[PDB]
Amino acid sequence: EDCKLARDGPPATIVAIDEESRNGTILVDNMLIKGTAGGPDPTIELSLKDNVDYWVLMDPVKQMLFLNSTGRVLDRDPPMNIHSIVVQVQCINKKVGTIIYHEVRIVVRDRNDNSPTFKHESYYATVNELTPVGTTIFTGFSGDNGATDIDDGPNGQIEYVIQYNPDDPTSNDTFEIPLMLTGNIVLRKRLNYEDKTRYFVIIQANDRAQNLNERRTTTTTLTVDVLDGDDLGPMFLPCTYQAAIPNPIIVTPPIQAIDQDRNIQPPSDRPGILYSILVGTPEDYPRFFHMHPRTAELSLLNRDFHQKFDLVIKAEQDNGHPLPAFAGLHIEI
Amino acid sequence: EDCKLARDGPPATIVAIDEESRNGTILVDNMLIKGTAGGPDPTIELSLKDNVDYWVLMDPVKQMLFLNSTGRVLDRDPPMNIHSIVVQVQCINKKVGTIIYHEVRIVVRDRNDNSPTFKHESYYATVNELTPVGTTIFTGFSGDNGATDIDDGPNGQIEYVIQYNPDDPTSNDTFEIPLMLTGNIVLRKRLNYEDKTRYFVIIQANDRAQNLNERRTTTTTLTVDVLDGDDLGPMFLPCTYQAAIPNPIIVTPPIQAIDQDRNIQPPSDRPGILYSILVGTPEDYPRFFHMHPRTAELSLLNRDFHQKFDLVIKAEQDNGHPLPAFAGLHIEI
Ligand SMILES: [Ca+2]
Ligand SMILES: [Ca+2]
Ligand SMILES: [Ca+2]
Ligand SMILES: [Ca+2]
Ligand SMILES: [Ca+2]
Ligand SMILES: [Ca+2]
Ligand SMILES: [Ca+2]
Ligand SMILES: [Ca+2]
Ligand SMILES: [Ca+2]
Ligand SMILES: [Ca+2]
Repeated sequence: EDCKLARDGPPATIVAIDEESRNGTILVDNMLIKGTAGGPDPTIELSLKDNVDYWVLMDPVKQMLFLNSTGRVLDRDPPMNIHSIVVQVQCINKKVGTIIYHEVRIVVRDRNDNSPTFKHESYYATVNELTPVGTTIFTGFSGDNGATDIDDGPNGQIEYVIQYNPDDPTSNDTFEIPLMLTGNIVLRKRLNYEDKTRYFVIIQANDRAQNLNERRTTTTTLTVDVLDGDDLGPMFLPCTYQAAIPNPIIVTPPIQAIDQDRNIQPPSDRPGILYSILVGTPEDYPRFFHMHPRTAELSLLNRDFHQKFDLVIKAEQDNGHPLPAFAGLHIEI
Repeated sequence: EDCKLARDGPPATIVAIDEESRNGTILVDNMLIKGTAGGPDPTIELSLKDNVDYWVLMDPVKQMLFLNSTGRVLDRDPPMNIHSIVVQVQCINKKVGTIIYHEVRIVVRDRNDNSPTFKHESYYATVNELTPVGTTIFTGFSGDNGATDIDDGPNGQIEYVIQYNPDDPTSNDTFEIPLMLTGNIVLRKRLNYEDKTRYFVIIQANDRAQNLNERRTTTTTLTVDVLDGDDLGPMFLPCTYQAAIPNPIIVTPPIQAIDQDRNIQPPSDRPGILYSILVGTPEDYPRFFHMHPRTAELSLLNRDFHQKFDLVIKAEQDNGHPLPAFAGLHIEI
């Protein structure tokens, strides 16, 4: 009869304990095994079996199991991955000679003992100033190239969240993370490179433990650089061109324009200027004037018929963004 | 012989004088008419003819003509439009009886005695914050609904030019007039309504007289109001929804979103919010949950099969600008 379970219920003893419990922690009150080990005339014999690196010790009389973790650590996490522990409690019957193995399964439960950690020390993005609000401009926290958390379940999920930068109070306002779980940054305000070209964006990763009081965090700075877009065309220099006649025709000062965006990258994209005449009076002006369209050099083609010509000059960009600039030119005879 | 011209040259005397000359101004030195009026025995008789409101007086002996403008003004401009003056100098010959008319044409020359003037005391425009740089946003100086100048030729043309506002040093920088002659204003920087909603733009009109020292000007304030565009979608309130089960299902707090742009005009354009569930676990969640797409009301459709459902909720705009917002919802059993 003895050496079989005294309790009702199923024939494994299943129990659970928080990971990171310390030496001596009870694991089973009372196995509750019909019979009595020890005393003067013991009726059963108990011992442990498949107890590797003796994580369990036993008190055969009270039939009670303790953890045995001195010096070592009961870590459910990488790199230990101790999720359960199974051991067997071989009982021998001293009369009848019966030998049973009582299984004891011990379920270690993750705790939120680990914080998020970012793979990189800092992160970094760029964004052309023409980007519309709504645009995702950064996705570097995917690929597990962002924060990680060694813990399991929600103890191991990240929500990313922008934080106020006291050394850049504008950063806060100019970007967001609509989806906390992705941690994609999204442009929230329009930009003028001309005004401000860099943003320091603190992002705070945080795990998602149920008890909000058990929730670890990290932060990182994301440096974001604004890129000069082509939103402006040329401008003449020096910042009404004058000519005279009774060749090529000398023009004071000399017609020169330049793109107004002053830091296009790469230079490969820096466009060129095309000069034309646009309108003029007397209206027969085309009879007498061409202008070379990449250098603005006066082709000439009658004092008492025409005292003077007054023209107006276009310069525009040569990349299907004319964004054109204008300047007069007077010409006496 | 006498009473014919003594000078060579053509048979009209043409001469010119600046408008706004004052009484006594000589108009002809010497008509230079063969013969001699007055003295003891005059040989010719001179008088004026077609001299209306006697703008000319004559000295028959010296054969000299003076202006006669006392009390009145020699105004080439509207509303006087005195461009020339023609009079005839009837000479009679006292022997032979010859009668000639010497024409005298007097060409009044515009002066820059009049400044530009704006039709309105102030001007005004609006502009949605989504307008791209390059966009013409104002054209109210066409139609001669801008500045005018009563003077003629260049004395009468306008160039419009933005000026620095010390009470709005940003206005300067945010708009330009690429074409001075039109005076169209063009957006020069991107805008965030959220930051600044009004601009006071001083524009200076100026005439285009040749002598730059003779050039009159005017100024005007243009008030420009920024309009809130739809660049942002909704946001949930109060600024992770919780539910429980062993209908409709009660949600704490109750799911409510709202558009983030907070001054769309007209209200006609204020959009509506559409709620859906997006993703969920356990993944069989669709078996049990619909949500009404305009009110977010939980349709329900097993304690030991499913302990809990954890869903995530979209709210998006209903005008083909989803610009969607996200929020979790947990549900215990
Ligand atoms: Ca651990
Ligand atoms: Ca852990
Ligand atoms: Ca954790
Ligand atoms: Ca630019
Ligand atoms: Ca450009
Ligand atoms: Ca006048
Ligand atoms: Ca005048
Ligand atoms: Ca004028
Ligand atoms: Ca807006
Ligand atoms: Ca909106």
